[PDB]
Amino acid sequence: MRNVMLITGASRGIGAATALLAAERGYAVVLNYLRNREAAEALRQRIERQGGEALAVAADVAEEGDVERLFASIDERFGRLDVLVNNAGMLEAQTRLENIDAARLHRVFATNVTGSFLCAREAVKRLSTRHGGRGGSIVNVSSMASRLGSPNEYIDYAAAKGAIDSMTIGLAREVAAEGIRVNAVRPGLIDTEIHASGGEPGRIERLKGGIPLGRGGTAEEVARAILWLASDEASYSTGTFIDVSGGR
Amino acid sequence: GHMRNVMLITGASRGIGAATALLAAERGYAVVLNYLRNREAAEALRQRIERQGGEALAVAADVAEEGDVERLFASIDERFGRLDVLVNNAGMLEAQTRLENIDAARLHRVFATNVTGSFLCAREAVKRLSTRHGGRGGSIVNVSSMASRLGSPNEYIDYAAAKGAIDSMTIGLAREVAAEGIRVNAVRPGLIDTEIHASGGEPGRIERLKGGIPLGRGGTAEEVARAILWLASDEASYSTGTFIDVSGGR
Ligand SMILES: NC(=O)c1ccc[n+]([C@@H]2O[C@H](COP(=O)([O-])OP(=O)(O)OC[C@H]3O[C@@H](n4cnc5c(N)ncnc54)[C@H](OP(=O)(O)O)[C@@H]3O)[C@@H](O)[C@H]2O)c1
Ligand SMILES: NC(=O)c1ccc[n+]([C@@H]2O[C@H](COP(=O)([O-])OP(=O)(O)OC[C@H]3O[C@@H](n4cnc5c(N)ncnc54)[C@H](OP(=O)(O)O)[C@@H]3O)[C@@H](O)[C@H]2O)c1
Repeated sequence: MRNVMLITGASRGIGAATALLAAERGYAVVLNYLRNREAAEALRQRIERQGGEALAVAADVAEEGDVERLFASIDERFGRLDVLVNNAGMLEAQTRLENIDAARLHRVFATNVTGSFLCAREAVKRLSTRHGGRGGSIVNVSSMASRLGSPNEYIDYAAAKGAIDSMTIGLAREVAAEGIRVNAVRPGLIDTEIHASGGEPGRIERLKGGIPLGRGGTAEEVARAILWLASDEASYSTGTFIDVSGGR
Repeated sequence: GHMRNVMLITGASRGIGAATALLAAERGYAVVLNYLRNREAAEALRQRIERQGGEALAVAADVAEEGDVERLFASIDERFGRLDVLVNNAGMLEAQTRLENIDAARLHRVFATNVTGSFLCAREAVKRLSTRHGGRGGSIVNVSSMASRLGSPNEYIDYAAAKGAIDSMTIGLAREVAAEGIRVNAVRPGLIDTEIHASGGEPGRIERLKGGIPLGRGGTAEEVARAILWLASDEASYSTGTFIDVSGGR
């Protein structure tokens, strides 16, 4: 009876905040993770102990076979799907483009772009009115990097997010007639572990004087925008974006 | 001075790239004609250019392959000893389809040519053009597509996404290399009369869609070439990180 939401990369950061908020709003939640099983299981436990429904599933979204298995686990546990949040994403050490090699480009596009395509594909196969579904929504997680370009940091990642923006528009226009809305959020500088993963734990503090609102954002702020776009309150919005960037 | 500037055109053997190479060869450039599957077309173009009084070098390289890209630029170093402009024109798409039928293998191929190839060539160009590395500066022109804005629904959202990646790389690289003398811009062609539409499964695509183009016709490869050359030229000396749509209003 609950609507079912898959959040890719739900073990930490924005995905974890989105999973907890979705459970508070009455969704059954699928928490996908890769390298942080214990973090995902702790979130599952928090949701279940409070009377909610949650399923934690390891899957590398870059890997077609893992994505197939992830969605098969959803089919088995819940037998339906209503929302996909394409949140899993990653970046590598800050760099100039002249030091980005093909292996890095493959890894960065594989997680951020291919993974979002593959999960969107399997979600369409469950949500679409062509295929036994009731319709639903997809929310992609982009980045202000798509607009700003991440110079001297990670133009590869900025390009991956530009790809997400175009996929959001194309897929929205492609599956509108099948009951599926597709939108994206573009977070700005949000306090998660991702900045440290690029080599700069203090990135927000360095940049905050230039953010119009004068502070970094929170994972919970992003989660609220994701949930709004996934909800029926956004019933006439498809192919659009909510920037969650404090004016950046 | 008496020496021509040097322009690499990726995917110069056919279509937009071939028109760009022919025009550039008459605009003060010795041209490097990169090809992959169409050596004979590239060699004929080289001969046409050398008979119009120009200079041209044809070089096989798959831009998706880092080793081929390294060798491509080494060939330029050996022949000309200099580089001034990169046109990241090589691109491709696969059969018209819906996203639910696009697999990982297709995504990898499409991103490899369109995105990775443009990154890898831009990287080799920066190493040579940058004033930090002893260069004189120069420019890079990426070839995007109106697909980045329209999304190519029901045709090739994968390719649209690849071109969205190019748009963001254009902006980011422009900002990253502005202070070392390199400008970076892009063209977004709309419906241009080349073989690419047939390669997607629809030779008649322009005829199907032209009634909806404001200008009422497809564009030509020569039209795109002129915009590329403008952005590469010194007339665009205060433009970096920008786009020109060549789409007839689409
Ligand atoms: N924080 C920001 O400032 C910011 C700004 C704009 C956009 N974003 C975007 O926000 C999204 C969430 O990132 P975050 O900031 O929350 O970062 P984070 O703290 O690094 O969390 C990343 C999450 O993605 C998962 N993940 C990474 N690669 C994966 C893969 N191949 N398969 C499955 N899961 C994978 C991780 O799972 P495991 O840990 O279990 O491996 C983790 O749950 C990403 O798309 C990111 O690009 C973040
Ligand atoms: N025509 C349009 O309507 C249109 C619209 C928007 C954007 N574009 C873009 O314009 C650019 C040129 O397209 P086009 O219409 O002229 O296409 P085209 O007629 O199909 O020609 C493609 C060219 O790219 C080369 N190429 C393809 N893959 C390559 C690779 N891996 N390495 C090196 N060269 C490669 C081909 O060389 P070989 O034949 O020697 O393999 C050929 O010269 C592409 O980036 C395309 O995305 C075209």
